[PDB]
Amino acid sequence: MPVLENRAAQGDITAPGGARRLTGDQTAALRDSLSDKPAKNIILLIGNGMGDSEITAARNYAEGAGGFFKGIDALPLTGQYTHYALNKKTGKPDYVTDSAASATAWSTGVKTYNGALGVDIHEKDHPTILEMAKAAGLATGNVSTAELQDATPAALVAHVTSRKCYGPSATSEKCPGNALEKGGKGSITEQLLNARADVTLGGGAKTFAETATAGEWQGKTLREQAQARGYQLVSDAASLNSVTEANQQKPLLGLFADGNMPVRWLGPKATYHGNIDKPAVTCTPNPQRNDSVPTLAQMTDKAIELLSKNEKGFFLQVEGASIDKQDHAANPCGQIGETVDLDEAVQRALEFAKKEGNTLVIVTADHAHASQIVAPDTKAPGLTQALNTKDGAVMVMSYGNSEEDSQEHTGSQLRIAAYGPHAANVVGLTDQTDLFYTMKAALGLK
Amino acid sequence: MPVLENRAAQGDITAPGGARRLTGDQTAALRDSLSDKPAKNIILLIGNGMGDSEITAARNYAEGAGGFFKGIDALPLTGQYTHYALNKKTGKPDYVTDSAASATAWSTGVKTYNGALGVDIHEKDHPTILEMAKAAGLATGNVSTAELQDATPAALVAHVTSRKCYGPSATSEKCPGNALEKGGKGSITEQLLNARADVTLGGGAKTFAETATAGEWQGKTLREQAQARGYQLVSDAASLNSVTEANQQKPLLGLFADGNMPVRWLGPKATYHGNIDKPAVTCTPNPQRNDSVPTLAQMTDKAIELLSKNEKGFFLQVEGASIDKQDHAANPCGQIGETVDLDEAVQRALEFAKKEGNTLVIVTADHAHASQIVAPDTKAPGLTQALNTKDGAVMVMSYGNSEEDSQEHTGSQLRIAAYGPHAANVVGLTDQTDLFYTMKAALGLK
Ligand SMILES: [Zn+2]
Ligand SMILES: [Zn+2]
Ligand SMILES: [Zn+2]
Ligand SMILES: [Zn+2]
Repeated sequence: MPVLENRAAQGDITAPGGARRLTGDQTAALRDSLSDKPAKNIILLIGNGMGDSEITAARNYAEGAGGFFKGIDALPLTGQYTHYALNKKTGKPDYVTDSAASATAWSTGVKTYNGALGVDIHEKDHPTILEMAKAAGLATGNVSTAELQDATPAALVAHVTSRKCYGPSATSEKCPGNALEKGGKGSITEQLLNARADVTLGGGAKTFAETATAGEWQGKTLREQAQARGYQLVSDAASLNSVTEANQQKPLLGLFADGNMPVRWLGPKATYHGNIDKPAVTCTPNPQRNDSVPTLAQMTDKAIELLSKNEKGFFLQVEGASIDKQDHAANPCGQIGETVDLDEAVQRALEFAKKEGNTLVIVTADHAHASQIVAPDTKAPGLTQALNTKDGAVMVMSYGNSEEDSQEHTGSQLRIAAYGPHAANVVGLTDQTDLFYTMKAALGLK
Repeated sequence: MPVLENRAAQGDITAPGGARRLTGDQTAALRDSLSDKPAKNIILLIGNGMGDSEITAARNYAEGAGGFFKGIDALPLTGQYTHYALNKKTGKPDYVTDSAASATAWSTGVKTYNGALGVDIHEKDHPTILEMAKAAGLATGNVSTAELQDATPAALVAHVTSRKCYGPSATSEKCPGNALEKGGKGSITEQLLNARADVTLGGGAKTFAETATAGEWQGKTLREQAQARGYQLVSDAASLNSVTEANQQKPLLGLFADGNMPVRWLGPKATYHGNIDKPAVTCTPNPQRNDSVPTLAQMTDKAIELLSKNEKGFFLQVEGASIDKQDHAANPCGQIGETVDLDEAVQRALEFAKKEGNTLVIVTADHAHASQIVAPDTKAPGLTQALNTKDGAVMVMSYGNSEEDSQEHTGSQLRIAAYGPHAANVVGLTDQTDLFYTMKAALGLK
């Protein structure tokens, strides 16, 4: 099964045929891309808030308009999928979802209300793909650049009525029914420790400092509980690379930051009339970002290495979280940088998948975001910024769907790409819940 | 080759598996969708400004979130393509294109500057797919709901340095080098009369009232010239349906409106804080619409009928023009209505294509637009409006990328879907120029 080796403009963009991305007929290539054989492994790459606009903006800046993302754009089978949520009261569609509802959708196969994790509109728990993979004996990995308590990684191991219920404190207030001291299954963090994924890497060290209000580990901090339960704790790249094995007997838990991990690129925030009043911006690498802090690609590579030891197979979810966060903050450079960051992780995954031959790789987003690419001379009512691209040309980005604090998500259907066995199930129009069934079927989970 | 019969949510959106659009594995279906055999005909449906957001907004309103457009969403092979233009002076990419540059891209295979029609950045003419089809003996059709002088339909038959050069008057001022009395090929309208497509249907009657400044038909109106050249003039649905044949000896020219044809649905314009201050809107059919005015689907159906008589095959471009125009005017109902209107035309095309077996059908857009679907309680800086959907729920649309007069286009890559021989060439990431080469190859044009 081939990956798109190169879909960059083939020559001089000015001359006829120079902008082409295809060098010949693709029919044969696609035929060789189709297989219904069972998938032994599944790697799901999620670009939080990475809609088509985000991909295009990032490509334009980093690779040029005629450029090509060796990871993100390399997936041969493409399609568009819907991700609408539900109104808790009415049960009718809520056109603009959040991370909680969307993550729950692909991880459980049931739509839900914004803010919910692993539960439906009746607050009934729903088993997640990870829990199912684990039950079947497959290795499991949950990786993200955000706090491990954030919606996307949380949805795989937690079932709470509200995403805000990070640890003991918040749960007692926001999710009384889930609160341990009130007979519930516990907070997101507690349920995370319970679910026991073989590999869990990301940020969110902060919440682990809290103490359990009940249970066998009452009074101890969630960090202590983790150690008492056999988890291997890692806080930096050096130690991460030192891990030789990860399994149910010795699960890996890597906390590389108190909150969200560091952003790759720094840049000023978009401003009112920023494209006409202020100069064009050139993103600059974040000095904070460290050799001590592993990149998403490094975490992804280590995860695959450890998970691949399991002869039965594995399920791994990787998330480029800050694309969304930076989009909210109207920061082009941060947003774009995180997309480039995710691209590297996709490459690592695709490399392994190409060699393995029985791995389904999927790259998609939870929902669309605010950012739009607009004309250089645009006078918009929101936040704008001009950027110096790899093409030596200026690109203007606009965020104009909110006044308020952050920029809002949008309900537009978006790209979903895949490679490997059962990838055909992402072509055409599908729903986010279909992804659950596709992954479940590919893995032969029964 | 199968069309997606039904990709609507299969059941109760509230229950697990109820939101699914798939009922089983799609591998076999896709295999049966792949063919490299020659295409005898090609029908290209263009939704002007119909990016993924536009499709989703229209679906949500008209068919419900879990709905399914029997035309637009029915195409099995999907992908995303780039449509950036070029800066005339530098030759570097211009991330946000207009209709002229984008239409020229798919019709000639060469990138160009915004505003150009059938010419590159050196103002050199390049043969269009229509001209090539005609040269090879194939029947040709150019259909649009806009003025026939508008960029999209014009790009197929005209070569001018500026899209503004509608007729004699504008050309002498804006396109001196193209002006007939100055030795040029003439205005868009004159070149259209020129090009002599077998079938041309749309609006733009107004410009035909002008008089040629030179040539064999000097002093006569372009209307008179058309008649003197053998064109069959039609101004209404009744007369249109009366046409039994259309060919080079008796070409059809249907002018159904002075300017752009009537919009399908009426609704108020979006306003500042429209979603919170004003009530939810329910679109209403335009009384002006007319049994006397043929719909896009009717024009499409008649076109296919006449064009299908040509044993050699045919090329037909159909354009839902007002999607873009209404998007500019920040009018959700007009925009959505035109998307529904286009969907009907796609259904007619797909129906014929399914029966014929050797027809390549492509549905895409020239560029992305401004509209975004946002949360109900959103406080945005631009124009917003709440709409009562088929789901009995509220959807809010936002236009916030411009302050002046019309909302701007956006550079986001967008959906391209196809069905039939050679459709595989639209899957994955491609460029708008690739479409030219795909159509050329499919038709075996040499
Ligand atoms: Zn999100
Ligand atoms: Zn977000
Ligand atoms: Zn356009
Ligand atoms: Zn436009």
